[PDB]
Amino acid sequence: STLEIAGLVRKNLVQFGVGEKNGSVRWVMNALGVKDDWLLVPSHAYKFEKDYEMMEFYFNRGGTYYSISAGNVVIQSLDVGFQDVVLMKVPTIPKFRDITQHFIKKGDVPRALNRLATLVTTVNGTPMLISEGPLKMEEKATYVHKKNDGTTVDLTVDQAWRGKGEGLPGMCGGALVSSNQSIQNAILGIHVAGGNSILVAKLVTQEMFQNI
Ligand SMILES: *C[C@H](NC(=O)OCc1ccccc1)C(=O)O
Repeated sequence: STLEIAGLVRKNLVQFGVGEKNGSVRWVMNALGVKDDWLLVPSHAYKFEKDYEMMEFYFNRGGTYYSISAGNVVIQSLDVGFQDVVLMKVPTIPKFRDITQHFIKKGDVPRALNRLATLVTTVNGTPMLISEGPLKMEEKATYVHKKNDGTTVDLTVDQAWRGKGEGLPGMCGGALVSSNQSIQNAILGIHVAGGNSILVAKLVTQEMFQNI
């Protein structure tokens, strides 16, 4: 069911924060553990701020904290070009339950179209189920990202789900879950943008995990 997939997502969601060494942590959004010490996280969380690699990355797992130098996480792309969401290996994180097999297969994408979905996310750790209207797939999705100084950048990704719904700051990094039980309520991807009553999630397929 949607709810049982949501439970698996919830257990693997951690809070992602960034701070200077010896500084205060800025909690930015969610990251989703997928397998071993690998997580999915929107790279827009960190990559557009100055000297990201000199920062400390923080992972809050239910009130237990795991920090690491940004230079010591291994970032892997989902595909060629910029997709925002990346795979990130964090050596200090406890091993995650492998949920990769709950992600949609590339070939099954059409089966999630025109059907409801649920964004399974948190706002700073408080779990939320956010209803999304019948889904469409945008071959190229463009959305705004607001940086720390209030200025904005326009990001474009390949293959992003679009659904009617209401998002709030911090929900990025949550997982979109299909209402379609015939594909076992597959995880469709990762929430990257919200606004104007539209929710955008980068498609993440099972096949993408082959990239390590
Ligand atoms: C949610 C996970 N499920 C999973 O990996 O299913 C794989 C499967 C299930 C049934 C038949 C073939 C393959 C889990 O934690 O098990």
